[PDB]
Amino acid sequence: PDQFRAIIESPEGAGHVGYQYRRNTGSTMRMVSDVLDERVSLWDFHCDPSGNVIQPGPNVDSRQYLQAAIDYVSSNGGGTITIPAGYTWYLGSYGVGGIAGHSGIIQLRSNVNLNIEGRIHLSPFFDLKPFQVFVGFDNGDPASSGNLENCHIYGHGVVDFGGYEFGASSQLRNGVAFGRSYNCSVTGITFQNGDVTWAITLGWNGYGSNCYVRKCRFINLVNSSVNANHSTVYVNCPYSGVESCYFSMSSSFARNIACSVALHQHDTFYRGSTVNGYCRGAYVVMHAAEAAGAGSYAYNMQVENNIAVIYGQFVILGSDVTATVSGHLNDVIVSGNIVSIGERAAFSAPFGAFIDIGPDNSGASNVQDIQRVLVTGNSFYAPANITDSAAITLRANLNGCTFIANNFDCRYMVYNAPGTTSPVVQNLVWDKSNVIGGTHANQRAGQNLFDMQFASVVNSTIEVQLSCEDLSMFSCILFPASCQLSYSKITVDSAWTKSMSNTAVFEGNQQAGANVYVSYPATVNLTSYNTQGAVPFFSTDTNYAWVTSAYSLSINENLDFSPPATYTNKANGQLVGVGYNEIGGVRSVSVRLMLQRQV
Amino acid sequence: PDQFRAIIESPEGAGHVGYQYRRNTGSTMRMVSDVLDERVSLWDFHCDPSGNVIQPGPNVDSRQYLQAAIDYVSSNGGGTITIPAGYTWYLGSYGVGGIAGHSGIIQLRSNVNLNIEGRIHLSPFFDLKPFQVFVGFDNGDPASSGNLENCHIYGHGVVDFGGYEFGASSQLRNGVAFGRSYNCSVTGITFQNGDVTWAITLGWNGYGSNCYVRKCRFINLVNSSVNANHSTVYVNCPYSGVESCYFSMSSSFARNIACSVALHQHDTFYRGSTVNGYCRGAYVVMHAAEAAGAGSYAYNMQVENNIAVIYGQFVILGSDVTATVSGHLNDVIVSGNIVSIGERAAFSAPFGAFIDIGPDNSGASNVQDIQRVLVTGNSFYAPANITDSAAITLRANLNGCTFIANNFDCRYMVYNAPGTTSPVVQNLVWDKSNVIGGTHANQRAGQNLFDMQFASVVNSTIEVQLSCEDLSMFSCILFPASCQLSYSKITVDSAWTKSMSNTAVFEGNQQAGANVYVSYPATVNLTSYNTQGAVPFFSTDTNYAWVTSAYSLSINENLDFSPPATYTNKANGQLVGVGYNEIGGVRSVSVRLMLQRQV
Amino acid sequence: PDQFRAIIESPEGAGHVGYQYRRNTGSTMRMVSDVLDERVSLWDFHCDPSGNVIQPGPNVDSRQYLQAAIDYVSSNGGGTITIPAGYTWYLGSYGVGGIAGHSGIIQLRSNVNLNIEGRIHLSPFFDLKPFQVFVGFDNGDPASSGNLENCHIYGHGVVDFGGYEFGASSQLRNGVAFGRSYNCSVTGITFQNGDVTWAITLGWNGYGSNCYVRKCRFINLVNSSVNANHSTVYVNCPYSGVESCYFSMSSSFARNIACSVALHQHDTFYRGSTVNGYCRGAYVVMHAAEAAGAGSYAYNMQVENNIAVIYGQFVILGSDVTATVSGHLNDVIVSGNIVSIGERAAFSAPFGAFIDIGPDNSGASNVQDIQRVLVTGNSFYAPANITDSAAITLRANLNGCTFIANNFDCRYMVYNAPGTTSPVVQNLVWDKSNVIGGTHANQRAGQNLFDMQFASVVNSTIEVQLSCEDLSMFSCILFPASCQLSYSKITVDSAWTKSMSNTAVFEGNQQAGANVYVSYPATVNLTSYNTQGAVPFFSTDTNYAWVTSAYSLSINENLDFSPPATYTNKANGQLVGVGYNEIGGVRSVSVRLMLQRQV
Ligand SMILES: CC(=O)N[C@@H]1[C@@H](O[C@H]2O[C@H](CO)[C@H](O[C@H]3O[C@H](CO[C@@H]4O[C@@H](C)[C@H](O)[C@@H](O)[C@H]4O)[C@@H](O)[C@H](O)[C@H]3O)[C@H](O[C@@H]3O[C@H](CO)[C@@H](O)[C@H](O)[C@H]3NC(C)=O)[C@H]2O)[C@H](O)[C@@H](CO)O[C@@H]1O
Ligand SMILES: CC(=O)N[C@@H]1[C@@H](O[C@H]2O[C@H](CO)[C@H](O[C@H]3O[C@H](CO[C@@H]4O[C@@H](C)[C@H](O)[C@@H](O)[C@H]4O)[C@@H](O)[C@H](O)[C@H]3O)[C@H](O[C@@H]3O[C@H](CO)[C@@H](O)[C@H](O)[C@H]3NC(C)=O)[C@H]2O)[C@H](O)[C@@H](CO)O[C@@H]1O
Ligand SMILES: CC(=O)N[C@@H]1[C@@H](O[C@H]2O[C@H](CO)[C@H](O[C@H]3O[C@H](CO[C@@H]4O[C@@H](C)[C@H](O)[C@@H](O)[C@H]4O)[C@@H](O)[C@H](O)[C@H]3O)[C@H](O[C@@H]3O[C@H](CO)[C@@H](O)[C@H](O)[C@H]3NC(C)=O)[C@H]2O)[C@H](O)[C@@H](CO)O[C@@H]1O
Ligand code: NA
Ligand code: NA
Ligand code: NA
Ligand code: NA
Ligand code: NA
Ligand code: NA
Ligand code: NA
Ligand code: NA
Ligand code: NA
Repeated sequence: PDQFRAIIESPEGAGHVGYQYRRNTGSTMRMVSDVLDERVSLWDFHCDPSGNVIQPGPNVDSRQYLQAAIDYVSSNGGGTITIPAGYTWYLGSYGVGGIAGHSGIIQLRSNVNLNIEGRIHLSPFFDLKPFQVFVGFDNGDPASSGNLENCHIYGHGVVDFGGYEFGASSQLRNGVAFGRSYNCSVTGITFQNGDVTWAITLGWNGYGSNCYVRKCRFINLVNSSVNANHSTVYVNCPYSGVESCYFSMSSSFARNIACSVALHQHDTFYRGSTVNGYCRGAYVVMHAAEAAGAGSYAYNMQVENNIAVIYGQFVILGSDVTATVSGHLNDVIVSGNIVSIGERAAFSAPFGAFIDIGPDNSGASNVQDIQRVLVTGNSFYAPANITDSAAITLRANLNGCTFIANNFDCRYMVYNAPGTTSPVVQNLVWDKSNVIGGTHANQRAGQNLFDMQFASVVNSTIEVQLSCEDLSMFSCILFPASCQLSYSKITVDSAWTKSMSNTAVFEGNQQAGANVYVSYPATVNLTSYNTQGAVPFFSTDTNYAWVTSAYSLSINENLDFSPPATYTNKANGQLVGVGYNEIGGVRSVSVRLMLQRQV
Repeated sequence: PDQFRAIIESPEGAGHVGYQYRRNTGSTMRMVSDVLDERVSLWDFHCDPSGNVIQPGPNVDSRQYLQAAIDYVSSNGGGTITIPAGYTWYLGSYGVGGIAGHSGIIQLRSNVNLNIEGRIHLSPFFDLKPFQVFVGFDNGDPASSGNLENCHIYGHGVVDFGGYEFGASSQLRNGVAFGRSYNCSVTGITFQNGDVTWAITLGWNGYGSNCYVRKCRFINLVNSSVNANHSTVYVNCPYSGVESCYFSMSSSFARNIACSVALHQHDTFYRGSTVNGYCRGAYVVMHAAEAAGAGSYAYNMQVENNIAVIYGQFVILGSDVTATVSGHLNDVIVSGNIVSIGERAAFSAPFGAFIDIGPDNSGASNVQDIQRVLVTGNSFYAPANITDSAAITLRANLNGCTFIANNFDCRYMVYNAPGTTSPVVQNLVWDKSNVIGGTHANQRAGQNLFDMQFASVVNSTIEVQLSCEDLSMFSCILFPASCQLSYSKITVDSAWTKSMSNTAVFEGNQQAGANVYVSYPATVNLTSYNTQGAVPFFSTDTNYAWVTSAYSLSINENLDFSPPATYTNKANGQLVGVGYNEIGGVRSVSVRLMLQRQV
Repeated sequence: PDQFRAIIESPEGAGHVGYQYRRNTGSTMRMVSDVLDERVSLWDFHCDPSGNVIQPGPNVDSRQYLQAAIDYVSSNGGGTITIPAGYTWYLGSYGVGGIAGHSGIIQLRSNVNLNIEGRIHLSPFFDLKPFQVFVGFDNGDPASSGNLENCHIYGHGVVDFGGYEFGASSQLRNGVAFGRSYNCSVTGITFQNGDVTWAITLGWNGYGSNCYVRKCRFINLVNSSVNANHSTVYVNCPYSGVESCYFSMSSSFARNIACSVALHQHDTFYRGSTVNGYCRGAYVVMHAAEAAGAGSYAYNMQVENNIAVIYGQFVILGSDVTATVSGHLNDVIVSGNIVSIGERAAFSAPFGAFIDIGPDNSGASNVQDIQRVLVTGNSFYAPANITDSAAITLRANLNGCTFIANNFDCRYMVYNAPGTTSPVVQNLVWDKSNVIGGTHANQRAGQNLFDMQFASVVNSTIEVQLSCEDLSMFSCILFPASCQLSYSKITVDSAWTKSMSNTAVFEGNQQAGANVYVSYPATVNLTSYNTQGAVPFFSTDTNYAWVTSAYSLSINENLDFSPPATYTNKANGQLVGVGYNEIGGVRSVSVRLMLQRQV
């Protein structure tokens, strides 16, 4: 009797109230508390020392309560803790132990999922300070850290970084660091209102597997001139990636420092996402410094079906070395992306590009080992005023990259700044199916469409096809004398080129090379002998010693004679062909020819 | 004592039964009611005025109860209401207030999600009437409406529209109208058994952001001749889209009126979906009338990796104007789609096409501003009998569209009906890597494969490559005299063309234009002079004044002489070349030549 | 009083404790048990005959309890049963009734979902025995089976097959067989640690619709030499597919027997997945034996945007016949995939290929009807030592396949073993935009890059373009005399071919065919007449009767004369052209020419 009322009102009371599911006589005879025990929320730990629930709010630090919840569920082999809807849960202090070395707030634990339906907000304790909100490392030294496995963060909720600026450029800030992370994911969450280094990082220097970010939103996560660098997701473990996410920034500083994604280990991907307001789209890089967990090669790298408005470069490739490890990047695919450089002044942000072959972080351009890249079926656009826009900026050594069936509408097709680096280039393949747009027609005074500012080019193919005129350009393709060129194929289709003074330019006469295969239009003056009948025409200039055949691209306005349709050369570098004089006389004509060498 | 039993049996009783999670002494001391209060379902509001639960069913109108649930959860800052499995919840009356102007049933509210696990069915009250089942507007005038934010509808449940036909063509019917919608989504739901205008609409005239439809099914949603028009999803806000959905119709009327998706604002996408039984795949359109919320430009438009069997056109492009706004469409990508026209009689449904450049809703063809479109890596097929099948129907002004590396197997490649509209065409690029299939070989009597029925063509490229013979076709490409052609490149590869009478046809001799670059095969009769030795051959006809070079595509069956391998022209329009007479005599030959102009 | 305490402690007690949601006076007056009844878990059925809960574990067989749960929820129109986190639930006996014919453990039922958050593990009762863990058939004969509808398995949980090997090769093992399955799915689950035939199968011989596998992981599911054959997912119903899954194997035996996916009915897809350690990627096949439910045609088949490291073939196409049904495969797309053959010895696994046109299961190569396939925008790589690597192994009759804008870097481009099958080939299209990599340069002694070991080839296109030299290869393309060739286009671009002895080889002189269109480089010796002036040069050999024109690909080192730029032929099979002797004399030269026929 008295026993009973007291029991019922006690914390043990629910364990004395019987329950059987749907009154089914074959079901377990349970107590109410057993069924309530099948789920868990923050409210089950958000209490004072006497067990009284505490309401969250700006003046309550929820950190210790959420940790206690995580720790406890961990102790039972895992489960999912709900962070309730209709409330904002503030975090107001650093965590302790292994995550202190990472400016950690909350420590994640294996098999313990968080279903965030409400909002998590940082309190002003964190203003001008570093922080990493959720950390999966269990040791201040990641090398001595245990793993995080089977940890999923998901829901319709929000992580809000409080708007606080960085205090010093050297500080780091993160949303979720999974650590040495295996089968972990973030799904559905909005990260917003911050000045951070990363929102999410996956893995640690190759350690980890099967980590993903899906259907998340990242909004306004750079806000200050102090922020040194930002990559919204960093993928540092294999068999991991980003899909169907939304990234947006409005800060000016984001246009110069912020990237959406870094893919830094093999078998990783970035797909189906939309980006606006960022400097960069994705890094695809093998850092030798990060090669411990999964080898020294980044391969099976996929960037596909994204939409981007960026201010700098869409995809940036790299590889580098340490004293004892060499990083390699190969087997990459970039496909189906629709990208534009946003409205901006020329040179007002980092040099606009669809692909950038960038130097290492110390600026070295002679360490890279990048090859077997396929860039196909993408579109790129930059507004006509943006002088600093290229399909590819090729600024460090390149061991191969293949372009097929893209549509590039920008200032340059291939570019590298003269004076600067002199890359060694092998296996650069630009197929004829790359369509060159006309937005920048008439803007190219002084400029070469393909500006080949390299140390050397080998085993390469550039097949130039225009789709409209641009008589402002100096040349379609130019090689400076300092660039060696061998075992290559270089062609300029004649369409829309009849009025161009220069089409292809070889400043060191490199097209004469034994295994250079070239064709391009040129104007040539010829003079014939006076013989009636079949009669030779010869070029007045003697700079065609390399030419294997030429043919006419001009009509013949004459009745009494015709120049040759086709020409060979002579040892003195003249062209020669056999035309026809109906009546005799020395002829003199100026004709547009297709010059060919070994093609 | 008496107090206590009564309390326990009262509605407050659960608030007197103590609970502490898993008997953990560090957990909150709560009451059973607190834990039950962490979730909510329709059953918590589906009661009579005395609080007694009401069972749902065909004779119960669940609308007021579901609204009360929504309203209440809204009052606490949101949450997710479950619509329970194992029941069908019928709706049987219109809602009241702001949604009445939209024939609204239920009003959605911000942060209030619906987890539909059971079924929602419309009662016959709605037969022959308009309706919009869930509405996110809060005002009858959308312009005066507040926003809907953070509203997600998801689950394994079903919205069933009762099979009822439309009462009048002018009526509108919708499943979910999110309104001025920000971070809202539908995931997992089946919409079925109706005659509706749309299943889901996202945004309002550019207002909204981050709205998505994912893994939903839309089955049999047009059923009558009354239905004026149908678009299963309409995307009217930016940074939004449709992915991994399934659309199917079985009605004949669907084959003539129904589209799966309309993408009508920037940064929107349609991906990874399967469509069957529809007239159309997707509209990609900027209506000037819809430009208020997000500007007058639709850009970053993506249709990718879909599978479709349709009866009309797969992708339809458009832009139009109002008295004060002009709509523009640019930066579109259409890629990876596999599409076919379903089995049907020729002309039995709207003209079959992979891409359609359509006029505005009033039929105007001189208002459009469509450019920077990339169509790449798609397949298209129509059965051999379907005369009305084209890769592109180009029926209104076009400012650019690029085709690369597609496989088109239908009746026409480029088409527009003669007599009808006369589009102004710029920057139409058909790369040589488009593979033209052979299904319609032998069906093309009287027909031009590329039928260029335009006012004019400029800055365009058509590179024709056959992969099999079709000697039934009148020509590979024809330009009527009314079509101007300038600054263009038009080529017909010779393969499978040796027996064609006409390859390329320029009915106004437009290929003579100063900046027209063309090549195609032709048969030419020549006659030589009688001279032994090097000897000229000249064409008998004088219609080659435009030709810059030609070369032989025929073997020489003669021993005693050979015609020229290559030819130029003469001012009188003859071709001329130098052959060789081993023995003298006037020769007369008929030879297949590749005619070239400026290429 | 005494009544009351006893009631409260009874299993009916929760039904006597009142509850009203959030104390809202407008909410339903319910009892605690009603709210608890909104959810259900295994714990509600995992009890002994007296209703006492039983803890799971290795010595407890949970099968009967889970079945009872399923059966009961089925009886109420469905719902979702949770399999709780933090526990491993072992299965230790076969089920009974309709699923016994399928070695069934658990029987799935319509509208009854499983949310697996914990782990399901097979007990050693199943060692060396067949089993199918979840079965949706309700009859031992699938033909007499009812349907399974609206059944979803999802969660962060795990199905673990216990590591047990197969007992005999003839046994079958499966994870989830949905049966005649309509709107069923598996999402999020890890399947691991087994030796099984399939992890998941969808549909039955065409019966079923809208079945999907998404975000699942399949890890180490083949482990023994006994395992006859493995396909991780088998898709045997239309409008179904696999997306965003992860497949990995470590067994040697997997490298020879295991495929990730079989797509075997129309409108099916495989996308966005990562594969490692498998022999094969996907089968795309129409078995006549499986044509009952959805017709005899597999069409709208999509393999897109996958990443794979395999040891055999990536995509395998097929179709076959029975006494009364003929299977057809058409309208396929393979796009955006990045694939490599993993490190292995030559010939150590089945012949490496990106695409394989395979014979039927009995080895027949003359039954297939495969056409309208598009292979575009993929990358493929095999290490240089793997002799048995091809872009396409074409081993059975082919009615069409189109390749555009791929990047293939392996030993062969087109291959079939000589001696073996002699396929009939139609409509094989290899566009010039396929980039041929250089990894295998110098490895090709004795080998033809395109080895055309067929009965016949018709309506085909091979446009060979090299991007680097490989002087080790015997030829770029070879046709044996036994292969007929007609109505085809075969071209070898000259770049990187100047030093090749053979470019294209027609061992039966098939290039002479009336409708064969060919061009390739050759070296030709010529001798002139002694005449000063315009002078003929003629070839010394007489094997050019088929040549329509040739032109020089060599420079002219002479001052006193030049050979012809262009050549025709003569009836005796000599080439002839008109050059120029500045001074007279018989000349003799050896020149590299582009030989052309009808192009
Ligand atoms: C913002 C960004 O990612 N930018 C990349 C650039 O990345 C390099 O520079 C960034 C600058 O923020 C990182 O370097 C900073 O952080 C590392 C790591 O922090 C330490 O280790 C982590 C595990 C721990 O939690 C922290 O408390 C720190 O102790 C510092 O070592 C370094 O001094 C500092 O400048 C980035 O480092 C990588 O970060 C990822 C994600 O957290 C880790 O998984 C890696 O271990 C770590 N790498 C290294 C080498 O330490 C630098 O790699 C790229 O180099 C460039 C090419 O893609 O693109 C962007 O600019
Ligand atoms: C079915 C379809 O979408 N077809 C498109 C076509 O769309 C135009 O025609 C359809 C015909 O159904 C729509 O026009 C009808 O509906 C509008 C909107 O209804 C009113 O406003 C909404 C907000 C409110 O809830 C309703 O109660 C109404 O008050 C009517 O104004 C119009 O008279 C009527 O014919 C479609 O209108 C658009 O609908 C979307 C989705 O609901 C709204 O977000 C837009 O505001 C509204 N646009 C306009 C201009 O009002 C018409 O745009 C396309 O034009 C064509 C090209 O893609 O393809 C299909 O045929
Ligand atoms: C592993 C794999 O799928 N390999 C494919 C290959 O498939 C053929 O061979 C496999 C070998 O395992 C299957 O054949 C075996 O299984 C069938 C089906 O089992 C019976 O029916 C099912 C419904 C029931 O549950 C079981 O108890 C059995 O009664 C046996 O009939 C056959 O004797 C046995 O060798 C595969 O059969 C298909 O399996 C799918 C998935 O379960 C079913 O939906 C189909 O009905 C069944 N097909 C047939 C014809 O019975 C065989 O098709 C492919 O042929 C090949 C080309 O893609 O690739 C792989 O090698
Ligand atoms: Na640190
Ligand atoms: Na490549
Ligand atoms: Na140099
Ligand atoms: Na209205
Ligand atoms: Na374009
Ligand atoms: Na005109
Ligand atoms: Na069986
Ligand atoms: Na094809
Ligand atoms: Na033969």
